[PDB]
Amino acid sequence: QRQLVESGGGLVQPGGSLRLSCAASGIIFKINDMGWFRQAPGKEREGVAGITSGGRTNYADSVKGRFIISRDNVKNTVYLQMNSLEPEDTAVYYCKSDGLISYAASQLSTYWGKGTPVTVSS
Amino acid sequence: VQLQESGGGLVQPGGSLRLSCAASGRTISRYAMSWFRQAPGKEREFVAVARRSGDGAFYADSVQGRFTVSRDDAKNTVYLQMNSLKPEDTAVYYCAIDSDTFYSGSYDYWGQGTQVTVSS
Amino acid sequence: MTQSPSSLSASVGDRVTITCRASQSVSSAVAWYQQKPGKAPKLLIYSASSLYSGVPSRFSGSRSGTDFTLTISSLQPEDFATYYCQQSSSSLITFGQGTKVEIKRTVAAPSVFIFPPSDSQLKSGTASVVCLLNNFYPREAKVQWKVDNALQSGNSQESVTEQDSKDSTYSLSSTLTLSKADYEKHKVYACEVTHQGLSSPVTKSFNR
Amino acid sequence: SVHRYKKEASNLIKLATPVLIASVAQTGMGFVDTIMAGGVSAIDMAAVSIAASIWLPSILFGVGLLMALVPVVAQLNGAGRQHKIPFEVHQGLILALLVSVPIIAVLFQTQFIIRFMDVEEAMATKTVGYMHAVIFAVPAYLLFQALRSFTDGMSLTKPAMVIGFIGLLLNIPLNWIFVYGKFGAPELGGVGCGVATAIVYWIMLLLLLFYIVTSKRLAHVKVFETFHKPQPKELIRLFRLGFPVAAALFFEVTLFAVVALLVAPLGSTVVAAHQVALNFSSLVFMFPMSIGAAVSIRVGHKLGEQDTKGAAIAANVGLMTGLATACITALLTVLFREQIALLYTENQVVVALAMQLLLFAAIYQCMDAVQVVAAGSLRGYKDMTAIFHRTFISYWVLGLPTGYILGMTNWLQPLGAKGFWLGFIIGLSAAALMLGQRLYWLQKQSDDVQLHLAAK
Amino acid sequence: VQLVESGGGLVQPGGSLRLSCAASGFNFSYYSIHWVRQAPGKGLEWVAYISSSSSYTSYADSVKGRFTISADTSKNTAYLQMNSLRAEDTAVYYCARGYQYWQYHASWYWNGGLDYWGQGTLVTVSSASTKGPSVFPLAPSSKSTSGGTAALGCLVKDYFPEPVTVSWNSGALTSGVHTFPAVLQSSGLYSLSSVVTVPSSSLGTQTYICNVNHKPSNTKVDKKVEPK
Ligand SMILES: COc1cccc2c1C(=O)c1c(O)c3c(c(O)c1C2=O)C[C@@](O)(C(=O)CO)C[C@@H]3O[C@H]1C[C@H](N)[C@H](O)[C@H](C)O1
Repeated sequence: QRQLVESGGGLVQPGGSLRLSCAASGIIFKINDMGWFRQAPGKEREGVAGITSGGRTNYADSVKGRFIISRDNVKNTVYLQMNSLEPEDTAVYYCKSDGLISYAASQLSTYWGKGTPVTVSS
Repeated sequence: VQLQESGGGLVQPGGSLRLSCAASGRTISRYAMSWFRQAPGKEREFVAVARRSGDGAFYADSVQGRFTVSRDDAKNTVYLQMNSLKPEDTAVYYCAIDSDTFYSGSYDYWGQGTQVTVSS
Repeated sequence: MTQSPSSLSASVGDRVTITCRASQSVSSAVAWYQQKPGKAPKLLIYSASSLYSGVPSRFSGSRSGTDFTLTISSLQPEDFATYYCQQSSSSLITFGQGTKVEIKRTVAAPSVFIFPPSDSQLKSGTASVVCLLNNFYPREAKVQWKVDNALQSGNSQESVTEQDSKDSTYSLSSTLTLSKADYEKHKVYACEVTHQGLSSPVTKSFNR
Repeated sequence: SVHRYKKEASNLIKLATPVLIASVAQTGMGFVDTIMAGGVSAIDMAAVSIAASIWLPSILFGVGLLMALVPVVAQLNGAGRQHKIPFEVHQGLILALLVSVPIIAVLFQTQFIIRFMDVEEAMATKTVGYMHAVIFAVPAYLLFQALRSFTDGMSLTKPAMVIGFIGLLLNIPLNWIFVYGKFGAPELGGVGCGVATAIVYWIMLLLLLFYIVTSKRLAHVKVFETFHKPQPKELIRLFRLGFPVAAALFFEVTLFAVVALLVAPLGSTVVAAHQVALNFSSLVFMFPMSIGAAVSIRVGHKLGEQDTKGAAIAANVGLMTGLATACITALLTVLFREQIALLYTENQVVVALAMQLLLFAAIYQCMDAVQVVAAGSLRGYKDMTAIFHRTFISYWVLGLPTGYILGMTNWLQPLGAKGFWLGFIIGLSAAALMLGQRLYWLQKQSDDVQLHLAAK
Repeated sequence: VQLVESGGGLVQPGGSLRLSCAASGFNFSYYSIHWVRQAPGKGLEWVAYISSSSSYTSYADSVKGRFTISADTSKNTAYLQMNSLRAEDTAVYYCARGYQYWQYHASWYWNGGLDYWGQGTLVTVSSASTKGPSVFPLAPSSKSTSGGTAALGCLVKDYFPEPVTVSWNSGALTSGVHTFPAVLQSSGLYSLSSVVTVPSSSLGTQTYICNVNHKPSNTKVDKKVEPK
């Protein structure tokens, strides 16, 4: 809503490439780890990719070799590059960020995003 | 507002024919058009109907398949292609125009008719 | 919105197409729903091109120009229901007028029967006269009432039955209600029916 | 007038600055573990944060228990005995060895504790790994604490500073080697911080043993030459002198844990500001706890010389220095209350709530120096048990109820966490009144029972 | 995943009613609940939607100010309270599930839709007490296409509210029997008809019995329909 703002989406022909971005404010973002979750109608919310504070990529099972997550720390953004998109990828993508609220807290806090629609078809 | 039939006459069994209707004074774009037949010394029965564009055409049980109807709003003319003609079809064919928008059935104007006779 | 083909007389194994015209320059993709005659509606198409998981591959969506079309490549005897298109306007969801498919069949002329009010109804004080039409297929028909050649209006009410599963035909009936005084004042009651399968309107009349 | 007050103040600024440096090194040792595991994941940062939250209260028990050993060796060295110090030091080492066992068992029960706080399985396994790594560090830490108690008692606070600092600067490379799997060491990951803390604690213990052996300054005591055999009579004696000053250090931490529990229903943007303010107040408390330890050493030494008036003067100059530094650090909190709240977090709502709570934290810091310095002052007088009575009945009986009454209830418009902080003020005050009136009675009692109790 | 509705029944005009929709099998905080009303013989219409909280909530213009929708997340329920009803609100209400931020995501290339629905509860507003039917004959005459086929009927009038069921010869006749849907008269009562195209050879010289059942009055009305 306010912490995380997603950007990107639109009508992508099959086999096309898209680059979603997620801008974070109010988050330290140097110690918070990020992820992307799709949710198509009829199905349930599921993970697509996730990156930790050290840049470790944890792509899903049927996402390998097609999606690449990147992250910037000078400007707080998390990029998700989608390649060879197929009509099964149409969904609303949510940017999720979990990590400590401050340097004095113990339990991590989680913030979701509004989500950006992505429709793939002719 | 006049209807004139054309095409028909005498034809051999198993032949092919095409009837046409000419309409003057009105536009058939907004209305539907149907064809009926009447045998000599008999009654007038339904043959076929063609509705507005995108609504399809409906045919009677007796003459299903062998008959087809098409419209032409540019020429204000309805055409009827008849194949596998039989002597029983010998009758005067009359065109009619359903002017009701909801197709409730008007047939407010008919044509003079055209005699189609089949005999070897 | 504007589902123009509100009735489709489609056969079995044929390709069909219906269109929803968004009657406003509002950006919202149309979602297509299907409702069977009596139960809850099901979702067929979302985003005007996608395919909901579970529906057959026959259903397809498209957006030609500013309208949204739905197509069915082959029409199995299962896809005989009504279809709606949903759009969004700022914060209000709008459905369509509705589109119902119909089994194509040869046109049949209805048979008309007339039933005068029975003597048992006279004691109550109100008399109902009914005329029914049976075994016709278009769904359209006109029924009119004439008492002593006077055309009544606002006093009759008509009902029509759903299509049958043996010959896919129809039937309807119209009832006219009159008090005893008005019934006794008049002489002749007639019900006339006009139809596309009829060369001329047919009237059934009776004198009390 | 000054007279001896300036002389005692200068001798107290020294012998207490090294203690401050040692304490900042000790806190930085855990800070580095947290801020260096955050470069691997957030799971590994939360794990080494929860494990630290469970590790501090457990080890504080033994750390407090050895603060009875501190003024014992202070008193002997002051009088001129300096020949029964080795026996007491050896017995204290054995006492640390013994007290390590219950703490090790309690930390071994970590997996059960992290079920009653809704910790996911990954964080739980990482926390358990960290705890099972630092269990090996526990005995070395307690032995180093006893050894530094010996050196501190002889008014030598310099070595523990250096060995402290060398520890911190050696945690940076050793963490890196184990967390990232360099130089042939395994890629432990976030768990590697614990296995580096264990190594650094053993290294610090070895270095402090080396300094005591050679020294050339402590060579006169000859601590590690006789190897006195254990004696249960003395071992019990030195446990009854240290248990009261460990119960208080346990109960303070438990009080703040309970307050964290009670303020949780007030929301999630209020608890964050609460813990930001509390964490800053913890370091500002590191400031006057160093003064109190030095005052305990000085009053222990002066009672050894049988100088009652000198002991009183040392206590009073400590209670004045604590108040002065408390005022200085309270004004800097009131001025830079926004920059400090922006170092911790970036949520502006949290920085506003914590900018409001860091205004009560200033009065809190002013009272939690008259409390701590006074507690340390009479601890040199061997008045351990008194502390445990007056501190407890002022903390738990006052602060927690008046915090709930002035906070989540209205039996007095309910105030938010600014009511719990007001209860904290209400408790710390009158803690600094009971502990301040016990000292006044002690400083004016018969001039003989003071020395006799000073030997108790 | 499943949705179940409740409430309905009979209400006097100007009264009030409450409908509850209970959802089981998902996280109620990730979706929004919509209410869709279908009048008898009409099309689907949208009534009101609520997200997880009261921050997001919308109503149609036709029912703005009358209805009010709320949600209880503890038991996963959505309540639609209707008050000051009118005679045109008698309908069937369906509970549907959609995306939470459907307005934010709405665009020219995206429309999530409504995935799962409910059975739907019937709520009718009426101003008449429950009454049994008044069966009446609709027999043919000597001029009802006699000699070929003939039609004979059974009329039902002035019943409320349960569907009056009909049968012929206690279920022994089903060839060519039509039962038209109920028609709501101007008086508030319902009318219905049944017809059979039985052969016209003295109607087979067999007695024809029209049996009528109305559950609230538990009346097995029996009418021997005979040629006048
Ligand atoms: C002389 O006693 C000590 C000697 C050596 C180390 C220690 C202490 C000590 O007392 C101590 C603490 O009292 C506290 C803590 C602590 O680490 C120590 C030592 O390490 C941690 C604490 O701040 C937290 O809950 C946050 O982690 C709670 C508590 O501080 C409470 C009470 C304090 N009086 C102070 O007011 C602080 C702001 O909150």
